[PDB]
Amino acid sequence: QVQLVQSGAEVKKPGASVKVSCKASGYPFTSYGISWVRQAPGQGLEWMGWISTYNGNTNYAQKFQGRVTMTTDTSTTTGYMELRRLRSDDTAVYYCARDYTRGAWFGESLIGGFDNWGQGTLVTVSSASTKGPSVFPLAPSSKSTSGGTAALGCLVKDYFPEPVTVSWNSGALTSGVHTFPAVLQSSGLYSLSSVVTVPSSSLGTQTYICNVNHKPSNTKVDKKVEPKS
Amino acid sequence: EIVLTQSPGTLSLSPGERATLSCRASQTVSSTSLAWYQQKPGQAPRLLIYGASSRATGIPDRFSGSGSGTDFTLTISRLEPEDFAVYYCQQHDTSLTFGGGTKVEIKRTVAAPSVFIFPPSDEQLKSGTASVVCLLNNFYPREAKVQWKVDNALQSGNSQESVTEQDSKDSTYSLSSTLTLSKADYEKHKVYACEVTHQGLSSPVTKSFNRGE
Ligand SMILES: COCCO[C@@H](C)CO[C@@H](C)CO[C@H](C)CO[C@H](C)CO[C@@H](C)CO[C@@H](C)CO[C@H](C)CO[C@H](C)COC[C@@H](C)N
Repeated sequence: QVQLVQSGAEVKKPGASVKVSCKASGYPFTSYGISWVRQAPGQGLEWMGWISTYNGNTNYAQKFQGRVTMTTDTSTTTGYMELRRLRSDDTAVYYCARDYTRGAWFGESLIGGFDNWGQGTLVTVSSASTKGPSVFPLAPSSKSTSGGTAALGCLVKDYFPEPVTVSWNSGALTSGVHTFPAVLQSSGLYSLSSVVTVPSSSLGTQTYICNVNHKPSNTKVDKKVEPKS
Repeated sequence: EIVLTQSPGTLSLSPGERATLSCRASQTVSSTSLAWYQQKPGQAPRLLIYGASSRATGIPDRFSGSGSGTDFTLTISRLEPEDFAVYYCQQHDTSLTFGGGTKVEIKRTVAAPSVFIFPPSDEQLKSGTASVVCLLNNFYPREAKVQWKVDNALQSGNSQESVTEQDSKDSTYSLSSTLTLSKADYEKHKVYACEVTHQGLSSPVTKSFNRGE
């Protein structure tokens, strides 16, 4: 019965704000509190605050006091979380959860935790604008031959924002493919590489091509990777 | 505040063994206010244990928590394939604080990496930028060492590396270090090599290529 559906992903500039919704249903909304937890990419969970769906009292973490403002709409059973003056390190996945650690009526300590969670809201704070990726081939040769196995890939360089999807031979070559997580360059743009190990005997006959898709920039690139000489 | 410290940051155990995850607190935490959470890769956290020792609804019997005061321990009697994830401990005795998290890794036999190197494409060279990629394919454990040497000169502060998640098939890792240089600086030197050091290698492997050949 209990479901928590959050708003879609957000991309904001530094200094702006973002409001994330948390639609609750299936339980008496004003009987449980709502807690908010964010998780930076690669880092752990970080508690943000707690709000009573009854009286509206809030208990924010000291790190976010002054920038966060949590509100609930009892008529729509929706919890909100607004974070103002966004900085680059605010880029994280923001979760909401039905709280059973503090009473929503009298603030008493409860024997429980965050039972039901939301799907999370990825908020990306960066001063970069939308840019299409430049796909460069990682051509194989004798240097990329460990026995009978050869390696070749594509370099999805300079793009914003996440994500990008890379497939090989229209998705027909999936075994032995490694699409590495994108690294955030100093220029604010992302960059990753997707490689695939193939038999060295098939470098001259077979045709290998990566299909890079970037929806924010509407960029679809089909770069053919050929062994160079 | 009450700081929760989880050790170790990564626990490498084979599927079937018993796992014990510690959660030490800076102060005495009430047993009724300590919770454990599980977060599978790419999913929201899930409440495992509440009140130090009581498990939540829909949690298998292999999960169990114990401890009081400052020392707490989450125990998995038999590690299942789906049980390999990150686990956080949480306290709400004073305010609310999560732990650092403990990633339960699949322990595998040592596997040496297959090292590959890719010269920068001429398409990228036409834009005034050269990117050299060193590929470390399928290796265990995750810890490795990649050094970029350009004409025997060690490169530092001009390369970014990325590691994949533990492969769902062979429980291995892959690394991709990208050395980025300008077209001018790239054409000033000849030999480009990345030296890979790993436990599965008796000696560090060096894959090189001379520019223009
Ligand atoms: C499925 O979603 C259900 C969401 O709740 C709906 C019923 C809508 O309720 C929302 C609008 C709640 O908004 C305010 C918080 C409600 O405040 C009104 C004034 C309180 O409601 C009165 C009619 C009765 O409320 C009881 C049912 C719940 O209140 C709990 C018990 C708080 O108890 C007070 C603090 C003390 O109670 C005295 C006790 C000794 N009998």
